Amino acid sequence: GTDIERKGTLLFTDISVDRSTGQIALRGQFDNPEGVLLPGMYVRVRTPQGLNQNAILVPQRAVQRSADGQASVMLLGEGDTVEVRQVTTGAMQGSRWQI
Amino acid sequence: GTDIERKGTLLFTDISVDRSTGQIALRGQFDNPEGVLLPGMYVRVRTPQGLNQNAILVPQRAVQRSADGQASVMLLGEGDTVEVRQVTTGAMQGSRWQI
Amino acid sequence: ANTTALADYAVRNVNNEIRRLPGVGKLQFFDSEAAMRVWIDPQKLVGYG
Amino acid sequence: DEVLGKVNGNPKFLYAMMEGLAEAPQLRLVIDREQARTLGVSFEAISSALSTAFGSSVINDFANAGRQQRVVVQAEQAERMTPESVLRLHVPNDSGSLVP
Repeated sequence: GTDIERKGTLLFTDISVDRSTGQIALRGQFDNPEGVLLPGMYVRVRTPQGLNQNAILVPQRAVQRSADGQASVMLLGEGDTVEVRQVTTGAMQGSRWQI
Repeated sequence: GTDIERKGTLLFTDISVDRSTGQIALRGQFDNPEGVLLPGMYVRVRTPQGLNQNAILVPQRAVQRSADGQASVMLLGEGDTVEVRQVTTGAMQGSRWQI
Repeated sequence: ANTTALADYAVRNVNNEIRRLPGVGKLQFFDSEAAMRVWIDPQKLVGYG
Repeated sequence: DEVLGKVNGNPKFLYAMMEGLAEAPQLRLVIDREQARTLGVSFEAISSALSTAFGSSVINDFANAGRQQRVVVQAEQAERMTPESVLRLHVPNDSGSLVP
């Protein structure tokens, strides 16, 4: 609900899994010089899930989705023909899907 | 949800039945050198229910059931005569009845 | 060939027009229209209590 | 059987058959109501679990491209193909624990 962003470093990753929900806890450290971040506030932490050196990004508008959920892109085949080729959709960045 | 498979040995079989669930608890030991198996994680254990040295498996489409629920099979007797032999079905593996 | 998607298209675009036509009394559909299928795994539910 | 033997054995008819399905095997579930109640299991829980797992339960409606269509909940294909899958189901008790 606000435009307040803070950079931080990952301190700890838990080894035990929460029995009631099945998710692991992680703790990061964030500098709070202005006192803006108050204890108990609900926050959403964007954490990097790894770097792939050979990824392909295609704008979201260029990917159609059929009724089965199998997404497709249209390619310029030989002779400038439109080909509907099925692709597997990965991550979402801005307005460009990861293929 | 993963393909991670680990071999282990059954250590302990409880003699007391849980009153709330009517189930017995068992404890096995599994090697975890990489630390992949985390505490609290819900896992499925395939445990052998014994070895049947003379297990006879017949196609399910070969077993008939009468009005009393008794199972029978048609056998090719002497002189290419069809005989009716009553059988008892065990467990089901795929499309085949254990007799 | 996804008979499900084709059947959904037929229901949305074809069956209603035909049923509106004069003279048609009943349209018996030899398939089923789309729906939201939830295939639950009971063992996962057991594991999560 | 008497009629169809006198008739199917009678050459007056090309064929004579049960317009209808012949009797089929059924898997009766004997439920110890006393044992289930002692473990804190209501009959409602068993009925709801069995119905939703095998008979498929229509919960409510959802808007698919402007049309109201059912949402149907059913057990996964691999988890309902054998009679042992019936016995592998669990239901909750009064204390919140799951009983197979």
